[PDB]
Amino acid sequence: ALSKEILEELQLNTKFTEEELSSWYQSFLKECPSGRITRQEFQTIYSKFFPEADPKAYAQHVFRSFDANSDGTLDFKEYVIALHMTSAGKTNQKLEWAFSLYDVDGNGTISKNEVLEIVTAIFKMISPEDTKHLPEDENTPEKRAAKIWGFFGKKDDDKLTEKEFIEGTLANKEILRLIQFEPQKVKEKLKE
Ligand SMILES: [Ca+2]
Ligand code: NA
Repeated sequence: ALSKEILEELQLNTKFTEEELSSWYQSFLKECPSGRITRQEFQTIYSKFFPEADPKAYAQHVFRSFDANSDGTLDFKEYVIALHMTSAGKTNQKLEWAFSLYDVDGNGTISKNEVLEIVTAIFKMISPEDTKHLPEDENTPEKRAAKIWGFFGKKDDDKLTEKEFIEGTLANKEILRLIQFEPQKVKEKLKE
């Protein structure tokens, strides 16, 4: 079963009860009997549930951000939190995690190329139809990433720190809009 400690972390990021999480876990074990889900299996979830998208890159990056020990798997806890990160809960409490998403190589700072990589992965989550609710100045990943880097006041070779990333995503709501990683929130912003 689930340790009381894991259950304690799964309510900072979910609102399911202990019994509910345990039932999901039992079902998880039938499909993933090692208690681990691989990157390809995780990607398959996203490919299935985002049919209008090309979600492979996005799902790979989300997976990476949660594979804390880099063993190529997520355990149940990490998988539950990952799904919730992409799909549930309020945005502002996710900003620290978002730093780990954007810091692709895990070296502790974000580079311009890393912003482009993640912006591109998220951009591919936008449907064909919604891709024309895109303003001209924001209609390619290159343009969106360029704007983000500009809002951070950065030169090409500069490194963006965690301190600055959190400040900017809290304070500048245009940075927030552009770095947004939940596909439904990206979609709703494009329409609204
Ligand atoms: Ca980095
Ligand atoms: Na892992």
